Amino acid sequence: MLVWLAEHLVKYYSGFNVFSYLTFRAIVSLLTALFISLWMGPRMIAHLQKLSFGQVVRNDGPESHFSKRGTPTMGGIMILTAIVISVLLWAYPSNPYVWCVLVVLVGYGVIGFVDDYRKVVRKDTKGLIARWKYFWMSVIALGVAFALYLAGKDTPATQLVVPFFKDVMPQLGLFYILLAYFVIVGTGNAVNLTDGLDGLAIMPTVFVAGGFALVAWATGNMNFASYLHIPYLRHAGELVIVCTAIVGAGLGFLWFNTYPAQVFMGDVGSLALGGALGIIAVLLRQEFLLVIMGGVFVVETLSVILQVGSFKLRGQRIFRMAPIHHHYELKGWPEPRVIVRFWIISLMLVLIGLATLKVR
Amino acid sequence: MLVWLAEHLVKYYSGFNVFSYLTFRAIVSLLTALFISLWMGPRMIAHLQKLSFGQVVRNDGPESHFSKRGTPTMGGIMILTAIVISVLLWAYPSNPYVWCVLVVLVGYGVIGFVDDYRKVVRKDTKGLIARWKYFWMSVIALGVAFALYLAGKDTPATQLVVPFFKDVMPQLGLFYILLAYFVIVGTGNAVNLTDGLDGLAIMPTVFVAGGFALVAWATGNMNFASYLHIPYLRHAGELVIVCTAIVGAGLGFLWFNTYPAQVFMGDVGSLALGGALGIIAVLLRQEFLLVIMGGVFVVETLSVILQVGSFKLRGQRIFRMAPIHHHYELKGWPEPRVIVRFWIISLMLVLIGLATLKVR
Amino acid sequence: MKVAKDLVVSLAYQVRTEDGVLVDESPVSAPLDYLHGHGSLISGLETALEGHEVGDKFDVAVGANDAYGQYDENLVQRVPKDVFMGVDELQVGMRFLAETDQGPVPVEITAVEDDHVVVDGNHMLAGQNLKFNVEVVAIREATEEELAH
Amino acid sequence: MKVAKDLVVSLAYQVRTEDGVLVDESPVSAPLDYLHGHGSLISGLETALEGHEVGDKFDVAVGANDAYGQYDENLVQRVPKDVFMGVDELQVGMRFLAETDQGPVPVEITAVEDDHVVVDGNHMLAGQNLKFNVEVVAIREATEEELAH
Amino acid sequence: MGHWTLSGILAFLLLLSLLLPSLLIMFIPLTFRRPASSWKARSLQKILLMASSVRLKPLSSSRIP
Amino acid sequence: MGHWTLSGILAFLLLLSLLLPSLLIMFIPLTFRRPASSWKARSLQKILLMASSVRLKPLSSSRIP
Repeated sequence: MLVWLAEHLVKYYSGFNVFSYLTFRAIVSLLTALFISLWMGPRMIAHLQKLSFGQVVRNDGPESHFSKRGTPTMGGIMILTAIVISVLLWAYPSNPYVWCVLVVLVGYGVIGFVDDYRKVVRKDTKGLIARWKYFWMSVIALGVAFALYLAGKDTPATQLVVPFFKDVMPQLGLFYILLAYFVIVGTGNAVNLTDGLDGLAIMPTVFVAGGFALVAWATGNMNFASYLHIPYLRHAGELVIVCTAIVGAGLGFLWFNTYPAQVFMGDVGSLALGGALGIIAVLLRQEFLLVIMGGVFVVETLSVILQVGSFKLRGQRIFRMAPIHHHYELKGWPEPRVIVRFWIISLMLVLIGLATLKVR
Repeated sequence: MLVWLAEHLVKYYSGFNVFSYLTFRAIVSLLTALFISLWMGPRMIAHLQKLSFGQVVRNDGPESHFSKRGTPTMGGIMILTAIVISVLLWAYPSNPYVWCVLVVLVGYGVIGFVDDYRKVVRKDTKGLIARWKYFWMSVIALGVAFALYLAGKDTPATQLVVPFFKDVMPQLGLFYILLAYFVIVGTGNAVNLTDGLDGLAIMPTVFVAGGFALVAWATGNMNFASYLHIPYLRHAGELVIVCTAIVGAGLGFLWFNTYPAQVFMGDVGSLALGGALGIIAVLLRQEFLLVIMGGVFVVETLSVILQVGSFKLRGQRIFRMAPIHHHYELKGWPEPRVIVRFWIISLMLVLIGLATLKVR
Repeated sequence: MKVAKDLVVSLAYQVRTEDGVLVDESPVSAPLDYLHGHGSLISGLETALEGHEVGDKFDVAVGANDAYGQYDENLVQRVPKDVFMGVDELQVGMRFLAETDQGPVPVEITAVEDDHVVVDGNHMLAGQNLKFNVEVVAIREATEEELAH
Repeated sequence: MKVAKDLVVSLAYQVRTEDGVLVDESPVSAPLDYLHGHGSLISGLETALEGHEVGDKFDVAVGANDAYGQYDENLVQRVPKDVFMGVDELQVGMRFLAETDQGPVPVEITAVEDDHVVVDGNHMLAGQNLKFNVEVVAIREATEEELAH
Repeated sequence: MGHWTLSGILAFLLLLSLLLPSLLIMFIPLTFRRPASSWKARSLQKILLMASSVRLKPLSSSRIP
Repeated sequence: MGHWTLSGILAFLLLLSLLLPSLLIMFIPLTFRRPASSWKARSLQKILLMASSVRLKPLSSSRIP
């Protein structure tokens, strides 16, 4: 909304024309997301400690290092607020994709907040029953996918982009809804899965958001889209602001959510970011790039399901713990080591995904 | 080696013609540097254990967890060898700039190697005498600067790029040699100074290497250089390969140098990377981008200088420790917290420097 | 009268593994009490006791999956001497308590070294199928303090 | 044989402040025996002892930079009282030891509070220039006990 | 009905198979996904590692100058 | 000498001033730069901070069914 005010004031002062450039809007959105996240961090942590534990106990080691008791499990509200404010400020409110991603973010954040509030405030070990959580996630994903399909019927907005073959560009019908459901729900769950360690979830998310920002910039321009043989989507331009806001919020949260994390992020934050990445991939028609760049998340899910299948079929488990990062931790690897090694893997995956984008 | 070999082998198989493309060369440089670093890591670290301590040791249990004990120094030799191998394999050897970077990198690596050998093998705690160390640093830096000045003058090769003014590009004469000396030696010392924390130095170096890779790609193309209003340098194009190799080597070392580091960088690695960054910021005329993007190193050096100045002027000390990162560590911040927060700051500074390059 | 939730089962029992090793017995002359519907009783045994009458005699086979789960090596962890307190010598077989986030977990020494120790947290009843000869001596409602515990 | 590196020297030292206040001393009947030439003695004393002979005597004043260095405020830190388990009570002047990466270092209690104590790692000889009267009792070759200490 | 080719069908099937493990997490309950025994082992490891830190020791007054 | 511009001299001086602290460190001896007492203080602070009061207590009970 702030961009419209700058455009209105352009008539009175030519200096406000800077506020309309894409690069300026993106950089300022990143900066404001980071600053708002940092500003809300210390106040949110203290307030959440009172809600979570009543007493605002000093966060210090070694308890905050190994057991991590006294650190508010509930979190990511700062991430959600920062992203929403940055997008609503430095992104055009009339762009359908901005609201298309914001609605998914807010819905997933609300479901995660219900779950975390039930688990922590009410001390219910069950928390929010998984049935209702997944039902709401599925209905939201199906609604957004149906809206996009209605807005993309007989349009390149329903095509699938093969990462290595430009000639393979099939046009999906109602199966577009199935693909959107699959990608959104799977990414949300996978990001939820990788919450077991400090800062292990906010990255890959930062690098993934940066890569999708670059792709959206490529997708948002006819010349670049034709050069890279990527589908041209007019409304995808504003998604760059959303991705930069995601990067800023992720950096601001990693300022606090890193070993020894002061505040975690439960279903809130993690599910919101997963849904945001899924809807961004759906909008950009780059689900394959989500799978490649987001290799860590899919690997986490594959490890969990492989462990479950090993338990079901054979008497010997494959991994020591269902998530691969927990499996490494139980093997003796310290938490920061696994966290930043997964960060390295994520950065390599993002670079490889951009390379493949360039191959076609 | 490989680039010329593939260029000759094209006449037998046309598939090798892809190897000449810059993107493929950069990507394979990244991958090969990372793979070499990872492959040499575990075996190289074991060799240093025996050399530095006389016995191969491991935690072997809860004892010495998050402990720096039993971790060799002088780990930068792996960085040096990986970078050299990647550059020689995938960088056009005919490019003079690549050879200048290699020469300065190897010289600083040798200086650090002799210093660390004095410190460890001969138990000379003071290490190499500062006089001779800085004498060799100055000799190599001045030789490289003088060679560059003779090879280029009265042309954009010696012009200064003001970070925000395009018209103000003074043509430096012999002052170019002085500026190159200052920047190269300052970067080397600052990156050497950053070794206070194990994982602090390498990641900002990786981010700066990526930024300089982007700048070199912009600098190596006529159209991009004209669009960004930056000097055109024919040989600057190949610097993408060396920057990508630096990124790969840094990530590979951080795989093992992560807190708790299995091996310290030592003077080797750190000093060589500082020299490489300085020579890259000299060959590319964007020294201000080195100052801004490498703001962490500049801030650390300024903090040390301010600490000594305050300790001289008065009996008080501005900081708990002369380096700022140690100051925060003594304040109560755990080492990984400072590590990751400084990484966040470095990434933000790199993005800001790219923004300044854009807005000119 | 029959077993129901929140009622206390006074139990006389004999515990044998599939190998025939008698773990322990509670005779009718000295029964023992437990809640119903709270999982303190072995899960398989808790389901077996469901709805049985006072004085009923029955034999039930409880598998490893139905009692404490299967044995897992992840719960066997090395630990130095300094952790233990209040014991002169950490002789093998000694048992200690660790207050974990998931509640108390018994810790027993399986191997010992002069300055290092190896402990196992797995229950001795875990990882082996069990059979119980069981008689419900009496039934009563649980007290508020018992429900608190 | 003159005093040199790797030679054990029997020293009857006496330490005083610039004001003449006694800090520590040893008589000729019980001199300090340790290996010379490894920065073990205060560097000023080690440097001064070089070249002297059995039965030689001298006096020297040594600055802070050449003996235990200057005082450092970072070596004094707040610690909760709960850290010091195994002892009934704490009082100022009590001293403890810390096995520590890059060399163990001791600490002395400087303050006591309701739930916290303040301990300082600075040696009492640090931060002060000191005067050292010395008498050389005997000189001998290396011995392993001095290396063990 | 959509427009498909055998190669395109195979690619779509491969993509759906690769994304399937992420989606199948829905039907696995928390108890089976996160075994209680393994979680207890994790907690015990964390608490013992916290306990395994290098503790302090009392010291006497003897000193060497 | 070089063909300087009156305005660019200020920018060049600013660049030299910003680069000076890195170069000026070359004349600072390691004794003042990093006192050994500072290393010991760092290590003692790290050791003291991570001290844990958790202890494994003995027990004896007959609660097993």
